[PDB]
Amino acid sequence: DLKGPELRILIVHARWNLQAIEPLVKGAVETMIEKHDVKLENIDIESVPGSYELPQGIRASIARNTYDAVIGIGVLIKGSTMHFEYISEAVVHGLMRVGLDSGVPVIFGLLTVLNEEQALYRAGLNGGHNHGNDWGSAAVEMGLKAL
Amino acid sequence: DLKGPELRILIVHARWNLQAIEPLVKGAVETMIEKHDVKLENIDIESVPGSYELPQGIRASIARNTYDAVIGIGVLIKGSTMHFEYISEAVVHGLMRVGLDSGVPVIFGLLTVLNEEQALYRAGLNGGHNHGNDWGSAAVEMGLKAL
Amino acid sequence: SDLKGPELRILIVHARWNLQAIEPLVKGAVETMIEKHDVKLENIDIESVPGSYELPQGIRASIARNTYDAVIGIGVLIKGSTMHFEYISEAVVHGLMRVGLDSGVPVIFGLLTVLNEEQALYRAGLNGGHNHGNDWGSAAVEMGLKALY
Amino acid sequence: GPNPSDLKGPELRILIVHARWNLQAIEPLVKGAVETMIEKHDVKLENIDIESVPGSYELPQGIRASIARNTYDAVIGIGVLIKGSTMHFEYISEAVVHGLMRVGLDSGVPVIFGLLTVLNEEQALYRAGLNGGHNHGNDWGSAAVEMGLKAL
Amino acid sequence: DLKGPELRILIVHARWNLQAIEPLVKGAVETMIEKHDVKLENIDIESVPGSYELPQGIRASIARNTYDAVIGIGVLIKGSTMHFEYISEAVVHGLMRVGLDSGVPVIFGLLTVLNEEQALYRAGLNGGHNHGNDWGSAAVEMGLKAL
Repeated sequence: DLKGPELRILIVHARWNLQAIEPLVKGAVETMIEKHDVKLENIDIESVPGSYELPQGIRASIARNTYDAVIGIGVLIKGSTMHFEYISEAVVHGLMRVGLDSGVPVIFGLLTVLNEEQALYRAGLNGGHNHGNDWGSAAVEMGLKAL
Repeated sequence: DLKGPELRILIVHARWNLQAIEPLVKGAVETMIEKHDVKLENIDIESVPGSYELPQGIRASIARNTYDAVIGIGVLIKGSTMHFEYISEAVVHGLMRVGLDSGVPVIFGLLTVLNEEQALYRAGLNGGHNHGNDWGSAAVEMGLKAL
Repeated sequence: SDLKGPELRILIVHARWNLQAIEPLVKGAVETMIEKHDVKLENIDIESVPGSYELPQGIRASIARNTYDAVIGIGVLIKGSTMHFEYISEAVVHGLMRVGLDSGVPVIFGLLTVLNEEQALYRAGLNGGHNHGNDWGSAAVEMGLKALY
Repeated sequence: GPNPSDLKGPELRILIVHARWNLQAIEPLVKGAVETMIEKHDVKLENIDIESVPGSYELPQGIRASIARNTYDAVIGIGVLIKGSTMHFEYISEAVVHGLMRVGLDSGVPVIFGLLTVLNEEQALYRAGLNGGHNHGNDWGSAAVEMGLKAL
Repeated sequence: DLKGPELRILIVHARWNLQAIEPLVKGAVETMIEKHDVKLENIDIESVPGSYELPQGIRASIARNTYDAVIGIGVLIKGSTMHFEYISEAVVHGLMRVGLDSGVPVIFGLLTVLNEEQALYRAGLNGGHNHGNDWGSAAVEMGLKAL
C-alpha cells in the first residue's frame, strides 16, 4: 500500500552468475513499478564486476547523484577455498558502513549460498520465491521513511 | 525500583516473524509502563521490513527526535544458506556502531535462533520467559544512567 | 607486582548477569588494586549495567563524564542453546576495543566467554581455580601508569 | 564464471601492491593483471606502478601509504594465504580483508581484492593459471580498469 | 640489502609465555641490528601484561614518540574456553586500526597457536624457524618505504 512515485532508486548489481542476478533485478524493478508506482525513469541500474566492488560502486554513485534508497545485488556461492567466507564478510560489513555513513538506506540483496540451486531457488526459479521482489518493497519503504 | 516518568523511549522492530515479534514488543512496552512508570505517549514504536534495516531505521530516527534509549527488536532464524550468519553479523555490529556514534543507549533485542520454537520460547510462549520484559527494564536503566 | 598507583582513578563497569561469578571477579580486582598496588578505595568507581552488551556504552558514557586512568569491563557470557552467545561476545569484544582506542583510555577486558557455569566460577577463583579479577586489577594499574608517565 | 569488459583506459594510472610470500604463485598473478590491462584495455605500461610488501598483513598499509603520495584511479592488492597448522591463516585473512575494504572506502579509491585464501599450494597455483586453471590476475586487471573508469 | 641506520623502531610485547616471547624479541632485535644496521639505542622495547593491551600500549607510545615502524609481539594459545578466539579477533583488528589510523607501519608478531609446542617451534626452538627474524626485517622494510 506504499506508493513512491517521486522516489529515485539505485540498483547496483555484480555480473557474476547472471543466470541468478537477472531474475533478481527484474523482480526488484517490476515489484517497485507494478506494486509501488515507482517510475521507470527514476530507477538507475548500474553494475560492477564482482560483489567485492558492490560497496565502492554504491559509494561512488551516491556521491554523484541523489537517491532515496539503494539495493546492492550480488550472488556468492561457496567454492573450494575460503574465498567465499572472506568476500561475504567484507561485503556485508562494507554495505552497512556505506549506508550508515551516507544516511542513505541500503538494501542487502546479496545471496550467500552453498550451491547454484539454492541461488536460483531464491531468484524465483524451480518453485522458489523471488527475493528481488522483497528487496524492491524494502527499498520503497525505507525510501519513504527516510522521507 | 527504577522509575523513568520523563524518559522518551524508541522501539524499532522488524516485521519478519510477527508471531514472535508482537509478544516481544508488548512485553517491552508493558514492562516499561507497569513496572517503570514510563508514559505511553513517550514511547515511539516504529518498524522496518527486515532486521538488516534495524541499524539504519534507528540512526534515522535518533537524528530526527531525541530519545533516552532505543530498543532494536528482530528475529533471525537459521535457514538453509549462510544468509542467517551474515545478516546477524552485520546487525550486531551495526547496532553497536549506531549506539557508540550517537551516545544514545541501544538495547539489543535481536533473537538469533536455530528454529521457530526457540524464538517463541524466548518470547514467553510455551512456558518460556519473555525477553522483551528484560529489554524494557534495560532501556529504562540505561536511559536514566545516561542522565 | 611492585607498581604503586596511589593517585590513579579506576573505573569498573560490570554486568549483573551471573552475580555468583561477577562478585568474586570484582572483589578480586578491587582488593588486588588496594592491597597490592596502593590504589585508594575512594578512587575506584564501581558501576553496573544490565548485561554485557551494555558494557561498551556504559563505559563510553562514564569516561565522558569523569576522568579515569584505566577502566575494567567485567561480564560473564555462557554458551546457550542459540547463537546469542557468539554474537554478543563478538559485539562486546569489538565494542570495548573501539571505546578504548577512541578515548585513549586503557580498557581491561574482564569478560569471561565460557561454555558452562563451572568454567566461569573456576576463573573467579572458586573450586580451586585462580581469580582472574586479580590479574585485571594489576593490568589496570600498569596501563594506568603507562598512560600518564 | 565472471564478466569483464572491452573498456579502454589509456589515461588510467593503476597501482599494484603485492606481498612476496609464494612468488611461485604471486608472479603469474601480477603478470596476468598487467598483461590484461595492457593488451586488452589499452593501459599504458608507464602508468602502472608495481610495489611490494613483505607479507599480506602489510598490504593495507602499503596501499594507504602509496595512495597518499601519488594519485591512482584504481589499486589491486595481491597476496597468497595458505592455511597452515595454526590459526594464523584465519586471523591474517580476516584482518586483511577488512583492512583493504576500509582503505578503499576511506580514500574513495577503488581497491581490487586480489587475495587468494586457499587450503593448499595446489589451489593457489591453479587460480594463478597453472595446471589447467584460470589466471585470476586477468580478472583483477579488468576489474581495476572498469572501476577506474566508473570512478570517473 | 636493506639498511636502516637512522630508523627508530618500537617493540611492544605481552608478558604471557615469556618462554616463547623472549626468543621472538631477541630474534627481531638481533636481525635488525646484525642484518639491517639498525642502532641498538634506536630500538625501544616496551611491554604490557597481555595481548589484549597490545593495541593500546602501541597507540599510547606512538603518540609520545616518533617511530618509523612498530612490532607488536604476543603469544595466544587456545584454552578450554572461547577466550582465545575473541582475544585474537580483537587484537588482530585493533593492531590494524592503530596502524591505519596513525600511518605508522605495524608488524603483526602475534602467534595464534593450538598449543605450547607450536609456539616454541615458531620461536626457533626444537628445529623450528624464529619468526622474530622475519618481523624484524619486515619492520625495517616498511619503515624505509614509509620514507
